[PDB]
Amino acid sequence: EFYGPNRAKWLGPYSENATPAYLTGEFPGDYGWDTAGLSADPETFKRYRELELIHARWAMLGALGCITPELLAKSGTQFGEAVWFKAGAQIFSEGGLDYLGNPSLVHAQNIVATLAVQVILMGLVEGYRVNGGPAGEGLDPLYPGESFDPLGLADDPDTFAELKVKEIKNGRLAMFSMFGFFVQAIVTGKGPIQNLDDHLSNPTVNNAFAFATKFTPSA
Amino acid sequence: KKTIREKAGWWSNGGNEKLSAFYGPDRGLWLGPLSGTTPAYLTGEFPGDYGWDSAGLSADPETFKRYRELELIHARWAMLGALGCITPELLAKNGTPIVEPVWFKAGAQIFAEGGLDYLGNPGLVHAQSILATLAVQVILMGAIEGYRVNGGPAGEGLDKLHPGGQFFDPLGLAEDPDAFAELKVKEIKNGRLAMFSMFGFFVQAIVTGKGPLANLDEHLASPFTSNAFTYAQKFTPQ
Amino acid sequence: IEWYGPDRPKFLGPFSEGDTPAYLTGEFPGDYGWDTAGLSADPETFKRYRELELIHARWAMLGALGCITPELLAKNGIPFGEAVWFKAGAQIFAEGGLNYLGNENLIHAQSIIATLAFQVVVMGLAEAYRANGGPLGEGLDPLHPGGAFDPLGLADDPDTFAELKVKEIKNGRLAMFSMFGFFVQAIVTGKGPIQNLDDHLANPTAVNAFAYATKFTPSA
Ligand code: CHL
Ligand code: CHL
Ligand code: CHL
Ligand code: CLA
Ligand SMILES: CC1=C[C@H](O)CC(C)(C)[C@H]1/C=C/C(C)=C/C=C/C(C)=C/C=C/C=C(C)/C=C/C=C(C)/C=C/C1=C(C)C[C@H](O)CC1(C)C
Ligand SMILES: CC1=C[C@H](O)CC(C)(C)[C@H]1/C=C/C(C)=C/C=C/C(C)=C/C=C/C=C(C)/C=C/C=C(C)/C=C/C1=C(C)C[C@H](O)CC1(C)C
Repeated sequence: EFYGPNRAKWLGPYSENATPAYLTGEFPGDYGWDTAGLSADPETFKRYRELELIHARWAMLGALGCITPELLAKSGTQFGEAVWFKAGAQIFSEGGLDYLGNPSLVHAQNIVATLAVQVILMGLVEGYRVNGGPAGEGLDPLYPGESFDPLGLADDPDTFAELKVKEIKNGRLAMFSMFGFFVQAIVTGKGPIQNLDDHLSNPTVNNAFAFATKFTPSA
Repeated sequence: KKTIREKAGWWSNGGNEKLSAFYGPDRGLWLGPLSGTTPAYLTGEFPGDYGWDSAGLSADPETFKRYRELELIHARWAMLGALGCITPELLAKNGTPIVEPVWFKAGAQIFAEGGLDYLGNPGLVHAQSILATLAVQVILMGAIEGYRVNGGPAGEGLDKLHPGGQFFDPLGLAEDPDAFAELKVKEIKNGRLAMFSMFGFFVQAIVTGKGPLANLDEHLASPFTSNAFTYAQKFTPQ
Repeated sequence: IEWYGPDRPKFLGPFSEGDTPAYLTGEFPGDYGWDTAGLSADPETFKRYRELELIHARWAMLGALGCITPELLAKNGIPFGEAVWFKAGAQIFAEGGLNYLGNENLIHAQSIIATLAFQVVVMGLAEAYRANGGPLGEGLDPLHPGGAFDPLGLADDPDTFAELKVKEIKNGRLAMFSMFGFFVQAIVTGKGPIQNLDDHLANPTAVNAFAYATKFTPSA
């Protein structure tokens, strides 16, 4: 499974004609879901694959960077502001942005200098993604290797393709989780592990349907 | 090899490398030297080709020419907007009595007592009803925007984006081939700048609620306290 | 009127002869020549987009019906608690629950989880049979099956089947546009669209949309 014409598909047993003919099983996670036909052209398919994997890895990094201060708030370090949709306000505090609640570790003051250093590093490392650099030169722009794999888990090509489909499946689940974090931050106003604590406190009232009313206009 | 006055560009007759940096494969790109693989369909024969189709929406050439049309029309509309958003505020800071010179509250001027004074003057436009204004707008704009796609009284078989006949190039700036090809990429770069600035006008009106020239004065007075980050706490979900 | 071929009724009329796409011939129902955005250049994107348009159309038709017939039907008789459509989901949380005709002896719907779970389970196989296969037919036209969906059989002659297709897509595009209108004129008024209709019919000059134009201006 997971590659070829007899692979795992998005409808499963009901997925023998709805899958498009141009989604042949060579690329990872090709579950055959192009119901709007946007990746019919091969250049659109390649660019959307690049966008999907980069969005995937940014989403899983964002998922861990959002939930790990919540798990450490469960663990016991207070934080400048554990809540991820209130985490940017640590640099607006009086003590600044302490990293692990440690005032002698980051202690950031200027949000403008943080954005300047952030864009000066990120523009360089995002432009290095396109056309090689100190890490690589002319590799696969989605799977470079040889400088970002110090352990090098890409040795056997069958296990490499297995890790590819595992990565893209964890990535679709990660963008799913980050979209959930986005639309349950705005309707609840509490952190996501805190929403897990509400849903584990009473599972039948602390749902999305407790807050399913608040977005009516009402003049 | 080359003397000092040629490096400054004194002589505008021997400039043939002027279109070499905006057309052809040896042109400037979007990430500069950090953009190696230019998309193979963006060959640089069109104005504004910085090799940027990262989402890949313009791989097909028919979709690409429709997107070029949409880009130039949005560019000219946002250019007219970004000129027509700040100039009521500029003339209010001049001293011309425009009563609500911010662009995001100028539509509500027609619900006032005295209607819509144009330059703050009842001798001007003095339009009262929004209904007849929108009616003559949809009639005039239907006629004009329907003349746009398949021709009309100001040109029939001309180009759909650059007609340039006796009505849309009356001053005659685009008679020369190289001057027209240079002012095409000048037009689309000024239009992309004004599209970005109109998006900035939209987001600045949404999250601040003040004037864009008021935003410019509140950034000129305090740059480090009154940045975009002091309004970053305005959409916190409670 | 022809609705097919090169001389079809187009979306700009006289202004539609230079705009008209070369990939958009007089084949499919409702082709007024409107692809100014350029999103139907390759025919399988056009196939998925025609499928998307017809499914959105056939959903928005019943959406407009389920919008206005509670409000109109409450205007005639049969009173409800929350008769408007966009508070209609809140009747689950009522002390008497959502009822179909309002009377207490029909359904007694207090749970939102059971209804959502049941409709997800049945529409999984329903929309999966819509995608492909199914007991009512597998290899038919996926947009226009017929067979076990036509008890009356109005698709007999290809001419009346074609004109039924074009009036289907025209009623559906009207329903999608009007459902967009329902969506936006719910949120700018907070009041029902039939009640918006009586508010417009009471004062056409000053109880139109432009009375709610200064509503969405940002503060501070
Ligand atoms: C056999 C039954 C079966 C069916 C019917 C489906 C179909 C589905 N699979 Mg699935 N699969 C099935 C089995 C299997 N799948 C997979 C592998 C996968 C993968 C990898 C993926 C899927 C995904 C999906 C979903 C894609 C369609 C969609 O996005 O929903 C469209 C319909 C809705 C969203 C309706 C939602 C229900 C409800 C009405 C919502 C409530 C509405 C709100 C109240 C309205 C909002 C209000 C306002 C404010 C906006 C859908 C649930 C994809 C997915 O998860 O996307 C989300 C996906 O990535 N499947 C395997 C392994 C081989 C299966 C095994 O048999
Ligand atoms: C070599 C360095 C170099 C770098 C790093 C860039 C960078 C860029 N150029 Mg380029 N250029 C570079 C060289 C050159 N450019 C140009 C000429 C142009 C033009 C004409 C254009 C560009 C554009 C771009 C952008 C295209 C990608 C994009 O849209 O990012 C978008 C993503 C980001 C910028 C990152 C996101 C911002 C922020 C850091 C994170 C979010 C912060 C918030 C706090 C988040 C909170 C929000 C919440 C609420 C959701 C990108 C910023 C285009 C542009 O301006 O697009 C905007 C464009 O039109 N360049 C020339 C002349 C030939 C160059 C010569 O070397
Ligand atoms: C010859 C004159 C003629 C004119 C002017 C039009 C006009 C139009 N027809 Mg057409 N038609 C015409 C002939 C005919 N039409 C049709 C049958 C159809 C159909 C079936 C359809 C059209 C549609 C259209 C529209 C397509 C272009 C567009 O999207 O506008 C874009 C520009 C606008 C919409 C601007 C107008 C709105 C307003 C002035 C601006 C609103 C400003 C807001 C305050 C800003 C919003 C606030 C922000 C914050 C959100 C356009 C409005 C399509 C349509 O209805 O799309 C909606 C459509 O489906 N026509 C027939 C029968 C064969 C014709 C016969 O000659
Ligand atoms: C075709 C279906 C349809 C119908 C029957 C109506 C009917 C109505 N709408 Mg709805 N509306 C529709 C589509 C529709 N609209 C669409 C597609 C949109 C999205 C742009 C809206 C957005 C909208 C808002 C935001 C509001 C209304 C309101 C209203 C009511 C007053 C009319 C008004 O203010 O004009 C609004 C009309 C539009 C924005 C465009 C509708 C398209 C029409 C059919 C084309 C114009 C033809 C017209 C007769 C000639 C105008 C001449 C001149 C003024 C230009 C009225 C009951 C208002 C209300 O609730 O009143 C109390 C209100 O607040 N509507
Ligand atoms: C390139 C690329 C590439 C890759 O690959 C992909 C992607 C990313 C997708 C792409 C991108 C894209 C983009 C960026 C877009 C954007 C756009 C815009 C911003 C526009 C504006 C736009 C804008 C606009 C139109 C504007 C306009 C304006 C107007 C009309 C006017 C207005 C006005 C005025 C005068 C003032 C008064 O009081 C009123 C009003 C009326 C208000
Ligand atoms: C053509 C063209 C051309 C060129 O290309 C350009 C462009 C522009 C791109 C294009 C256009 C497009 C468009 C116009 C689109 C639109 C759409 C829509 C609006 C839809 C709606 C749509 C809409 C819809 C679906 C709706 C639906 C609904 C439903 C189902 C449901 C409903 C309901 C009911 C029953 C009742 C309850 O109590 C509530 C509810 C639940 C609510």
